[PDB]
Amino acid sequence: DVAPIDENLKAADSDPTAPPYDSLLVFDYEGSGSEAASLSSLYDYLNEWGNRFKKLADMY
Amino acid sequence: LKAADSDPTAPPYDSLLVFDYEGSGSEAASLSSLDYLNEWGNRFKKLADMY
Amino acid sequence: QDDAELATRAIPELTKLLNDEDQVVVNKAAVMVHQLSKKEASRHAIMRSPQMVSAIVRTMQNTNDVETARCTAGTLHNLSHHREGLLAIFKSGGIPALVKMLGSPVDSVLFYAITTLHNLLLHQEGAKMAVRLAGGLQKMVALLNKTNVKFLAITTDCLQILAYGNQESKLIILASGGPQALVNIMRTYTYEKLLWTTSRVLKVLSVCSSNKPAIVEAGGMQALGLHLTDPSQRLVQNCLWTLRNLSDAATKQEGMEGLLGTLVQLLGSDDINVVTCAAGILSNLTCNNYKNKMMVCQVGGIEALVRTVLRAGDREDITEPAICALRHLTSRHQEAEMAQNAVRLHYGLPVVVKLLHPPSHWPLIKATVGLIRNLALCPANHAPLREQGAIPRLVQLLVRAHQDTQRRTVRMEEIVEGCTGALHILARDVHNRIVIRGLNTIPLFVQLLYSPIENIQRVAAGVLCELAQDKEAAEAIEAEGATAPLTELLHSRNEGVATYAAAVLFRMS
Amino acid sequence: ATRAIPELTKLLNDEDQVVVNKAAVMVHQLSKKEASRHAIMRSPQMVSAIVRTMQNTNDVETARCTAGTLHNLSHHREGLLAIFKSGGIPALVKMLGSPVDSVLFYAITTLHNLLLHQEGAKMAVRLAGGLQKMVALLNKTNVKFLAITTDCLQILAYGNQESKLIILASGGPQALVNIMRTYTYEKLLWTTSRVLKVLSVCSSNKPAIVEAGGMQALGLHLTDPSQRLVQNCLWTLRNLSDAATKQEGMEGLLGTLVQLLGSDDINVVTCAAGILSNLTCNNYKNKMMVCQVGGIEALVRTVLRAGDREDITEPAICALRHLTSRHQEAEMAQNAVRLHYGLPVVVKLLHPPSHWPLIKATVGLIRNLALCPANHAPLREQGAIPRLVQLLVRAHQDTQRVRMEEIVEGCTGALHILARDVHNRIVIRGLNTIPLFVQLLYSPIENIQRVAAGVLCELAQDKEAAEAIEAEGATAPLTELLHSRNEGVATYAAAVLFRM
Ligand SMILES: [Cl-]
Ligand SMILES: [Cl-]
Ligand SMILES: [Cl-]
Ligand SMILES: [Cl-]
Ligand SMILES: [Cl-]
Ligand SMILES: [Cl-]
Ligand SMILES: [Cl-]
Ligand SMILES: [Cl-]
Ligand SMILES: [Zn+2]
Ligand SMILES: [Zn+2]
Repeated sequence: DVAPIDENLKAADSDPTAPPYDSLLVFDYEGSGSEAASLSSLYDYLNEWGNRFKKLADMY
Repeated sequence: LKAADSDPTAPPYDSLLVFDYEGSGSEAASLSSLDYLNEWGNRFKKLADMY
Repeated sequence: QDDAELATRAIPELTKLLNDEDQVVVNKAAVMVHQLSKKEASRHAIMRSPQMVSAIVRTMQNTNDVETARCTAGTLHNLSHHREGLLAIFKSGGIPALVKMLGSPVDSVLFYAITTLHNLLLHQEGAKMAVRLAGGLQKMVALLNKTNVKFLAITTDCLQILAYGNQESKLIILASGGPQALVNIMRTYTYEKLLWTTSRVLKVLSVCSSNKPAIVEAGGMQALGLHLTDPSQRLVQNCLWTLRNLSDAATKQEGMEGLLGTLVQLLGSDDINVVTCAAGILSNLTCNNYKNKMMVCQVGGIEALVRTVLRAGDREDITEPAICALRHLTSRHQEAEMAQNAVRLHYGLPVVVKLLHPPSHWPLIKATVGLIRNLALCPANHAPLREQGAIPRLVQLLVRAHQDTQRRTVRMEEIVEGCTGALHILARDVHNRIVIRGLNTIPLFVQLLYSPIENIQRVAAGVLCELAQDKEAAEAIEAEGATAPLTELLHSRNEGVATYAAAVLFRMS
Repeated sequence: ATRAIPELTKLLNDEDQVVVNKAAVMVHQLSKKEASRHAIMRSPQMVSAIVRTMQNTNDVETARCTAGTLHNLSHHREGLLAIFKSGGIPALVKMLGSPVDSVLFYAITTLHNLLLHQEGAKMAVRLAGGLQKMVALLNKTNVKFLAITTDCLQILAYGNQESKLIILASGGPQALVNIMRTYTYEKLLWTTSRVLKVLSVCSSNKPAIVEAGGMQALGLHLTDPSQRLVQNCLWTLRNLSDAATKQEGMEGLLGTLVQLLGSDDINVVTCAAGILSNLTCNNYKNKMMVCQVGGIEALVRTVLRAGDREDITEPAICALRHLTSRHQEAEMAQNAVRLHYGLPVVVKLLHPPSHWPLIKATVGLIRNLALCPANHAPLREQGAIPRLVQLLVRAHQDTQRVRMEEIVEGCTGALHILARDVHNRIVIRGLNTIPLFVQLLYSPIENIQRVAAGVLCELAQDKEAAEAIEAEGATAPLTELLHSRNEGVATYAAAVLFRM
């Protein structure tokens, strides 16, 4: 809860700081964390690469 | 007091164990391996004779 | 089958080449490896060689050649599509390396990096922890300054995965200015996937007490309210869960008129989660804010809340905040009187009185009693409330709550105060007074004059005051022995209790 | 052959190189046949001629022939002796600089044979500067050549600190780690892992091996089919572990180690445990990662299987102690130990036949486990308190007559944490410990004064206990400790006083 004879009595029945008070409800739902799996997306040359690539160039 | 129980600078502390096993020193014995004296001068004639 | 076979001797060979000290050789091997990673057979040989993946990772984070950085990061991205690829990347120091590449000035490299990390964060055990430790959070928040929306969608989702259930991450995101950046995205872009991924991050952060104020200060309530009628229900629901979590901290915001109007309409939704959230958000936003109360009443909030309660039945997750909103809307603002009348015109009185009975639990009962106290302020509700049986049930609730307070060893004191306060207002009507007295309540009311709780004394004195305006009643009060305790309540620091105490005394003669 | 030798010898010493070359060729071919070979090796003048000719010729053919000849003689006991005597070592070392592979290969193989069987070879190669040269040859790429070169280094380095320092000075660690990251030839990886193992017991090579990325590099082979390769990587890793708190990208290594704990090979489990204990020592990042990958359950299982094997339980318990404190997931770990049924065996380790090092480690683990409220009752139910008290009394007595001072501190610190529970306090008090705790307030050791004042502080919150603390005369030493330079001591002493 969060706070804000006849004549005098009327001042009593009309006092703002009297209950009920407005109140707050603190929610804290975090969810389940489902997966976002649908986001959108962002060798002949070896023969001309030299000795270091001979082994490869041969097999490919 | 809450700080005292919190004090991360207080014991117990983590500690090391000193290892230093050098082994015995086995042996790698399994490593893989890595009649013309005629045309020759008169210097090699003696050799050509005994051969 | 012959490709896989060829791949087996090509991989060990390219591994040697990647480890060469001659950058020309390195760079050239990177290229072939990237090309091979595009085909399954050879991709498999790559992911299955610990030395190959370690070389790719090391080459990527150490090269000064853009093409090599691109080819290596691209290789890693390609490997991340498979379980074994994800594992090899994680086991080869790929996470710290990928987090470093986030600082790359080359879009293509940065894109490969954030995407590879997203796959790791989603499917690789240990990846969330590794990224947090490598400073990935601070870097991802900083990257929210980029403008490619697809890039931003992936980046925000990475932050969502990392922050979920992890308070430390949330604090770091806040430290890096995450709330302002995320709220800016919601205000600016129109790409649904980005608005959704972003709203989930805000949702996750909204449960943390430190992030709430920041999000609200950054104008988060208003920005989230902008997407409440989007056709994407996942976007709407997420904006609603977030708004509800933040709501208890946004009761002082302005520029909320559109949001409030939209929430009143959502109360008519056929989606339980939409209605639950709308009711909860509205209950909090009307707490001690007369401007919001006026706005909500103006757009027909009362009628919508009453229908919500009627449709809700015994679902307290809906009725409790709905009833609390109605209570807030029926007091302390220009149109409160109109509001009290509107509840009756839309057939809310019977259901309101009904909610005082089982299966209702204490939280709901307390809110309902409060609303009744406000509704009773309108003379036209005095008879309807009586006819509905409000008095007998309030009296019964009061008796039970009082007895519980008197046992030694929602707090019942509150129920005592509330119920007596409601009877107090209801006593303004002559017929209600007869019913009130007829329930042998005078003895209990006098006993409450001795209460140690001031508020209770006030409502006790108050109802006796109203009751005493009728002679036969006043005399009954005097006979019950109210004079002495009343006399004592004249020296209370509460002029209200003193005023009522004086009145009862006066009227008793 | 015997008859030709003297002839070919003179021809080799002939100043006309053209003659020398022809000579070298026949000698080479002759060394191929065993009968003639033995003839060559038994002739000192001949071998010496072959040695000189080898390092002096400018003809590759001659260089190849002479080196090859020496290589052939190296296959026999008397041949190695002949080469050694005719100063072949210094010459062979010089040939390690040859641009011709055939020559290089002959030289390194001949030196390898000498190193393997010729008594006195090692010292000679060291003097000749062979170590730095062999290290420089580690950038070659022929794996059979690398296998032999690294094996020469292994032979030279084993049990010889000086050689390890030269290898270090020569940049050996980085070059060796590179081989481990680059090749798949098992004999080479095995021969390289042995050099690393040998160097790893050196305090100067350790930091260098770690900085070169050796921990991760060795981790790449932990699941290789070659068990000898795997175990050597593990021994090396364990030796290096105390010097690696700085490394990053250790997730793969840590994950693999946690898995190897489930091994059936005791040497493997032992090493994994040792490595993990040291890698978790004061490193929150490694603590986190180890917990994430299931290290707690794996370590608990390890202790459960070990029995009284302290070589396994000590580092496992130490790892668990590290993991249960000073990091975001410590709470999780403390709970995890209970969940995986670790509390019973942990408390049991405080009993015989456990030796002091293990008992000390266990007391520390229990101390951290008690930080978790959910462990308070189960720790009590396992009889942790009376045993901790018994160890405390015993140790305290030995200090008034592993150092018992450490046991006094540890047991009292564990009790200090256990005392956070009202029921545990009853038990602690019931063992008449208040008199002893007050006495500890007089200990000259600040840490002991701290836990003594701490536990007394916990105990003083219950009427009966406070009054008992007062009746001991605690007031005097406590007021004194109010001036302690130690913040903890002073805070706790003040709290006790206040509570009284
Ligand atoms: Cl999507
Ligand atoms: Cl072998
Ligand atoms: Cl994780
Ligand atoms: Cl911010
Ligand atoms: Cl309807
Ligand atoms: Cl040494
Ligand atoms: Cl080095
Ligand atoms: Cl290889
Ligand atoms: Zn490429
Ligand atoms: Zn030859």
